[PDB]
Amino acid sequence: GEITFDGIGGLTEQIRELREVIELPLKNPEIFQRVGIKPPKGVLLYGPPGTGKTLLAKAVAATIGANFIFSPASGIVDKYIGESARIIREMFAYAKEHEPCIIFMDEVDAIGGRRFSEGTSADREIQRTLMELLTQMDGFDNLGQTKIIMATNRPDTLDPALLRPGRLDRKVEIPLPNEAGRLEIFKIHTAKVKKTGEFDFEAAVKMSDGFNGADIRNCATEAGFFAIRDDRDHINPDDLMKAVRKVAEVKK
Amino acid sequence: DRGVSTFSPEGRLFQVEYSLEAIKLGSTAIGIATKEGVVLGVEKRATSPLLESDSIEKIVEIDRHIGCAMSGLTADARSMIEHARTAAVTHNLYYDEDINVESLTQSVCDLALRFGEGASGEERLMSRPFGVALLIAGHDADDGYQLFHAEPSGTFYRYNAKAIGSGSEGAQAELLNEWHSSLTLKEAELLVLKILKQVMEEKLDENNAQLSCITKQDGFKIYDNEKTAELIKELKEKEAAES
Amino acid sequence: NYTGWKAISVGANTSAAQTLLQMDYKDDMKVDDAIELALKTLSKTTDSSALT
Amino acid sequence: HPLQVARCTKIIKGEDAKYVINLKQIAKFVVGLGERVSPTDIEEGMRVGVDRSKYNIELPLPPRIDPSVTMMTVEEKPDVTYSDVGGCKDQIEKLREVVELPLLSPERFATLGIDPPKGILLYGPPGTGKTLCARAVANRTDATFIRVIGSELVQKYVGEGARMVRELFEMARTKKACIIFFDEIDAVGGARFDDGAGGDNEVQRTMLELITQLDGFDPRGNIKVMFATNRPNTLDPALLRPGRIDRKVEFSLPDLEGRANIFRIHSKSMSVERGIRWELISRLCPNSTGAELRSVCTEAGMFAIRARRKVATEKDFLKAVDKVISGYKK
Amino acid sequence: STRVEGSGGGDSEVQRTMLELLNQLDGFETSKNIKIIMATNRLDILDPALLRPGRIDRKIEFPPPSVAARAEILRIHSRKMNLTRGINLRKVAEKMNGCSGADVKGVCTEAGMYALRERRIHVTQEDFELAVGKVMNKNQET
Amino acid sequence: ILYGAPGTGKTLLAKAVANQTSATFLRIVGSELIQKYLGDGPRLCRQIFKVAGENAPSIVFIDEIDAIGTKRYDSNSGGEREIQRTMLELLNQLDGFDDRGDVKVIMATNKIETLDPALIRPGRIDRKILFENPDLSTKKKILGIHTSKMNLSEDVNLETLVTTKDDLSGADIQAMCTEAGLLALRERRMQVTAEDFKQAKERVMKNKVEENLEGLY
Amino acid sequence: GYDRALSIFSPDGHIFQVEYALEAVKRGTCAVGVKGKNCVVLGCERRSTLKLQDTRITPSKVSKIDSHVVLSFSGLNADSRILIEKARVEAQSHRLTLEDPVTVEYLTRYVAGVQQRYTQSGGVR
Amino acid sequence: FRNNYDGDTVTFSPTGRLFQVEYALEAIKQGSVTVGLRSNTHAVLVALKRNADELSSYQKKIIKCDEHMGLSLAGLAPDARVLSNYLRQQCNYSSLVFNRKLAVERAGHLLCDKAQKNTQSYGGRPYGVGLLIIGYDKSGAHLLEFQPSGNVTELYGTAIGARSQGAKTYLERTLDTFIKIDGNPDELIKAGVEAISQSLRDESLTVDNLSIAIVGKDTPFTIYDGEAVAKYI
Amino acid sequence: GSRRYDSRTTIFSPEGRLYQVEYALESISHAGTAIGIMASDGIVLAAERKV
Amino acid sequence: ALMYGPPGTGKTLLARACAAQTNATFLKLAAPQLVQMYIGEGAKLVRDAFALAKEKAPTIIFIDELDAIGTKRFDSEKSGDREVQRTMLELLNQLDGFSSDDRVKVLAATNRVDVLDPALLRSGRLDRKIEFPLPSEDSRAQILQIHSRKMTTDDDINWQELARSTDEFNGAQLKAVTVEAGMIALRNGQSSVKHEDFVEGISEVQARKSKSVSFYA
Repeated sequence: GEITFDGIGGLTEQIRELREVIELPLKNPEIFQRVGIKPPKGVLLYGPPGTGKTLLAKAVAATIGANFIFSPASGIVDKYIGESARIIREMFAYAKEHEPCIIFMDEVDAIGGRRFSEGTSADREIQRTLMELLTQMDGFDNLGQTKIIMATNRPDTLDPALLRPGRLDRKVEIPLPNEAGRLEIFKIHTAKVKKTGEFDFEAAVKMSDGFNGADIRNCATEAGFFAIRDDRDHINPDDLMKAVRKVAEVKK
Repeated sequence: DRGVSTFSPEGRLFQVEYSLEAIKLGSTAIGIATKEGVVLGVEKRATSPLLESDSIEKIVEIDRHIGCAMSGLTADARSMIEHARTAAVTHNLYYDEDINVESLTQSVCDLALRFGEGASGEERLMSRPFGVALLIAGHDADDGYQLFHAEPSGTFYRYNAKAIGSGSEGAQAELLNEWHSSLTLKEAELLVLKILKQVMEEKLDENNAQLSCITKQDGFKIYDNEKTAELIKELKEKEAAES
Repeated sequence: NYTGWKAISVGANTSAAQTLLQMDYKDDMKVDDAIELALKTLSKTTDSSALT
Repeated sequence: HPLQVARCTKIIKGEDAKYVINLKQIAKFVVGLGERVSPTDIEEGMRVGVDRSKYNIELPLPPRIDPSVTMMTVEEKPDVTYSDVGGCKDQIEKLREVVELPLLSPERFATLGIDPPKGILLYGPPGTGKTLCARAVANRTDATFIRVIGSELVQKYVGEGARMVRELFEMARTKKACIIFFDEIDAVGGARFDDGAGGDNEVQRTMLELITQLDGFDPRGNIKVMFATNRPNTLDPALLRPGRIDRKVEFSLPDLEGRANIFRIHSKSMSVERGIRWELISRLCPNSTGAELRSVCTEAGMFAIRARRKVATEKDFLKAVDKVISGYKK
Repeated sequence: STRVEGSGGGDSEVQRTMLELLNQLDGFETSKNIKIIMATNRLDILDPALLRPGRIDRKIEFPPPSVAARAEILRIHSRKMNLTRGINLRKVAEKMNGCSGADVKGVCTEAGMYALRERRIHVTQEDFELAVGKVMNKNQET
Repeated sequence: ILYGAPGTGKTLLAKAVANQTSATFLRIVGSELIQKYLGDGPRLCRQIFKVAGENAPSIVFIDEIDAIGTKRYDSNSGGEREIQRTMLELLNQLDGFDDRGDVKVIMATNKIETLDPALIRPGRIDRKILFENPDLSTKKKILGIHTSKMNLSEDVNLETLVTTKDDLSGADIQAMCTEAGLLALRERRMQVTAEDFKQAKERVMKNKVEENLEGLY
Repeated sequence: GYDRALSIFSPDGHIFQVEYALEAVKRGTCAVGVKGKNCVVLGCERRSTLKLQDTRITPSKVSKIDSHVVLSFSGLNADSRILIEKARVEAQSHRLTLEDPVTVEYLTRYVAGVQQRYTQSGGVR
Repeated sequence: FRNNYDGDTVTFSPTGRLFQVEYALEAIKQGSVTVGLRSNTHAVLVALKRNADELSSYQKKIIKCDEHMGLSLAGLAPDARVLSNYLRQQCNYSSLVFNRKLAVERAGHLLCDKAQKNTQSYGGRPYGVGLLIIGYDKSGAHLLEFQPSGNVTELYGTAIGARSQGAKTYLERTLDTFIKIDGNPDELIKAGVEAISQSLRDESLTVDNLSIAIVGKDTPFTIYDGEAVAKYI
Repeated sequence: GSRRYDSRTTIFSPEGRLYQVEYALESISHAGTAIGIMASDGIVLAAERKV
Repeated sequence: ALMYGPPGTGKTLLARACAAQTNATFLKLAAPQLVQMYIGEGAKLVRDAFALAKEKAPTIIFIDELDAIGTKRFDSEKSGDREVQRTMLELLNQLDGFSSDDRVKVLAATNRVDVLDPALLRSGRLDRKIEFPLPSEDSRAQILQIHSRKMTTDDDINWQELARSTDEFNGAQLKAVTVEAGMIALRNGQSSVKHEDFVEGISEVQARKSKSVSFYA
């Protein structure tokens, strides 16, 4: 993964409950076999992209040492016989060969979703794609060292078959962090950036409400424009305040 | 379709322009004003050999010294003709004297705008303005003989000649050269018909034309058909002897 | 639009009922002869085991 | 020597001694990396050459001289000067300012600082008066009119297409003080979603070649390029942008006065009475393109034989209008 | 039975192709006793020119079934079946409403399934009534 | 241009006239060229015109140009570029050919606002011939020919048959004759009554006139 | 609302509602009037293939407006009844105010005004 | 897009101009040009009467509305008529009731409200007409510019109708001369005929169908027509 | 706006009768039957009850 | 970086002007060419740009328009408009992968921006929002001053006047006007441009000046 799973910290609740669903059956399939319950099947990330959404998906894969495999859903839309069948199967086959692996399927409303009404207008290409996903999961085939992860802007948009257990058992939500949560994420973010002793973490956290990892990252870079401007090689309280107020202004 | 508040770029509603197009598809009406008379000719038009003459209106009396010629739809001019008679009658009751050509025209054209569910001290309630233009002629003691062109768009121009129709092109250009300050009433009628036969593609006759004039000698007089035929017959000789 | 008729049907199954009516019609029928007639026509437009 | 693909069927030696250019998708033979110095030769087989597209190999023996790489119709100092050009006044005035006056005085435009329009795009009913109007201005300045048919530029062979475009612009520079009239530009294609739909590769080669030649090194002061289009909204972005297309001209329909004149011009061939007036037919005629006026004229004669006379009266002209204009239903 | 709900351009384009052949045959060949059977029950998206003589020369209407007919179709099919004696087939048919020829075939195979479930080779009138009611529900769907 | 429905209007007049002029009748089905690959419509149009010039006198019949006859308003957003290309190649050859009596072109189509105003080309296509349902007299003639071929009763008249007709196509009259003979052959006999033709007429008319509208009010 | 754009000109100068009106007339029955010079004959079609109705419960083609004024129509039944009611009110009002048995032309002027009226101005079709 | 802010009188823009206001501003220009200039004791309107047909006869297009008031139009003539109609009525009601003679500012305000009520229903409409109103009251001389957009400014000088910018630039320059010249008509009138000739650039100037209108301390409302404009060309 | 949220369907079809009126007729043909018989010693009315 | 506000203000020229100055490769991708009716195609085009961007480095990937592909929906009806959604998404996914880098620059222009997301406010993506509001009067006189620099002049031009009379006019509109001002000067006999020529360019129609003697006699 691009980053480890304790360096994005201040998403910690979501870190915690992704870690025990995904990492543990991959590392230790044995505990789930021994109990006699199924290993987990599918996990869902929902919420706006870049709320630290992308972080959490990259980050679970790093710790396992899985390969993260990004699949564009539209490309799964070939207009030939069984090409569409072929592509899904091959990812599933490769997931078992190169195990452990995360097959990350981004957007499940270019190959799934609930459509216009699920009639025929060119909504059968979409229907063929979803049918394939549903048949492998429900059937004799299964997910064990292939984990599949769905991503969707809002979860209510997904077929209720996908909403059943035996497709997706784990459904994680990504909200706006806590003030405590913002605080932990900022200290991490500002740490790796070189700065003067006179920097005030305390001031920025107080000004920030409704900030995701991305919004903290903007405050560092915005300050940095003022810091080339003020003829320095390091970030200072003067650069920090201005930057924090501007990122606040542009948004709610 | 089209709103009663939806303009073109120039300030002008769709509906107003569109009326003005249908006007031009009517029948040809030509009026020439001098200071010896105003002569009005129209093509009456026979729509069949079994359509009776003088049952179709093209020369109407607003008052006994005041006429109008129409072009467009004939029913649409009826609401105007009604308003014009009423205006004339009322002014004479109140003031015991004649309405001026201008005054009369203004009164009809104020109520030809309208349309929509609007109001501002003017009652507007029409679905469309009228589809018809009329050439309103009269003589008044002060200004004598005058001719006015009424647009149903609430617009009014004072004129000394105007022609409208589908024959407008030939007739206005001919009218400019033919215009003079005074010339005899008999020469003028003969000359009007000459202009009409030119823009007309077919033989001109009295079963599709009616003439009319306005005199200070005896007020609004429709120059009737029998008398008009004898002039058309002279027309055939004078015209094939310039050729 | 309105018309007068000597036998007509309206609502569903106008064609079927009207066709039969024109055929059995008479002008020496009595109330009871009509009822019998009426009851036949109604039967032939309704498909059932029985009509109650 | 035409060759657009050149097998020599396993003449074998070897370093080298096969020296065969195949340009075909199946089999890509590249003899690249600059020079091979040869007196005459790639290899043998009646077919020393380097196809229509060259994988290096700097041109032994004539392979890209091919019999028709031109087929368009040039008319210097056109026949047309006034044909269907009546009541085209707004269109005609634009052509005068854009084309006529810089040709007439190149020095005045230079001194001012401005460029006359590099390109003109002409839309509206096409060839009904459009091509005619273009020929009328050209004749007046004595400027070669070059009429190129969009559809021909659609040859089904390799480059065959890039061949033709190139020689058309070479001709324009030689004969300069001249108009290149392109009827269709959607025959050789503009914007579409059908490049991924697996065929229109041949089309794409032509399109790109065209853009390159024009903007690249064609002088655009006297040499005018005129484009004609059937859908004004289907231009490719390269085509659209200023520096290539400036002036966008409307087709102008013959007006009442204009239609009467065109009526006189076309009846000079016909055998009809001259005592009638053209004007009369025009009042009954509603807004009609130059093509329709011509259609009235052939129809009055068919009417005339039907009514059993060998002259056409006014009355045949009136009937002939009634028939063509209802029939047309546009 | 081979429903597909016509088409405006997927089987109107194909019928045009068919229509040339039929035209060519009426000409020089003059070939008849070579037959095409079409059947369809919609023509508000199918072309009329097929129904014109040259291609389709006769247009015959299918009759609607009746209670009296449903009883016959049942009578033939049950003849292979082992029955319990005292049975009355007109009664079973009358209990049908709307039922087309394929539905009648369903009544025997379901009557028999009910008997099979109870491990009987003989089927009473009562099972047959219960079967028809099931068959009626099938026609009501979609 | 021949407008109407084929087999009864468009097809009959075009076959008939060619036979009269002793010219080669060429029917091409427009839609079928409607091939689904970019580029091959334009080849196919070329071959039509190539054959014509080689093998004149000819009547070129292009049936149903409304699949390749499109001309759209776009080529983006579900726009298909081939369809428009083919329509243009077709048009440019047609306008390239002009004759006084080597080629006359007959078209079939039922919309003209899918076609280019330069594929009409005013001064080429002057004529607009359209099928209607025939007059009483012409209907009399259509009946008269078809009954020649029958053996029939003498209670049958042309006159009686006309009065109950509301103006129909000639194809309905043909269809009526085949249906009628079939009730006569079913009754095992070769006499066709006035009643037989009347039953047959009513029946086809009924199958065609699936839409209905009260017009008397 | 419904006080506007029922009726407006095209830029082609056709009226929608009038153009679809003339079409109801062609579809409907047939009426003709031929004049002598000391008579007027009015002949009418009433067309029904269905024979299960009488003339004495199907409305007449010629309706009396007065004993010496008659009205014939072709078109919708519904609409024609509206027009007929005005013409009888106009006959009796004229007789009352001018004290002359009716002139037939004046009655045309009243029926024709109504017809103009709902076209020119909205709130009625 | 177009259809959002066109015909819809209830809508707004972040800018506050709808399509219906920009068309109205264009409509003013399509009437003939008329220029205004005033001192502090007189107010002048110089207006060109140019016929729009060959046969058409010249008629007044400056209309005296009261003894101490008038207007000239530029733009749409029906639109101009209704407003003039309401203003003549308004003039009377003030004179009978309150004996009040209107200042321009007051009328103006009234004028804005009238347009405003008709831009609050789809069945009414906005106008297409500008007006220059002159009047002389006891606060001196006045010239007002009325706009359909409801922007009313009382100015020393302006022009509306086609090709305004010729005259505006001249009028801003001769400003200082003209405003301090009091009790003398002839110079301000002459200067108005010069202004309007810079508006024209390619359109005729008529030496007997110009019409100049003046109001003031020593001038009750007179329109000089025909002959009587001669000595100011 | 809301001057274009008018259904405009109580205007004529080209078929010689209003849209809404023709469509409404269909609605009748999908509801209960009434039968009217006029006799020479009565009038008989029958109607079949819907549900 | 992200650019927004009306085109023809000189956005496209600034993109190139920045490219020339830094010594970057201008790669122009028109957003409606990427929008294929065929499966998955635009997505592939978006990826091919970025890859070549890295070999060709330093580079500005200039995407003229981002309003055609900006549409991505929020409903379940996304199925249909999948193609536009994937391309927008594809560019953000690839961009975010790195962040120590700036040897590919992405520049987007939007007619006006309509959506905003955390995706569209992150560093290494579109952090930067530069707005292009319509230019001022003072600004128009300088842009005008540039066009007439190429022109030859009589030094009778007054810039100030013309600039106050134009109303939210853009760089493109002004350029065309300078060419019309020169044509007028040709017509008058002049071979140089003065102020009046420009004033006359303003008088011809632009939706606020017009000439006629209509509705006036």
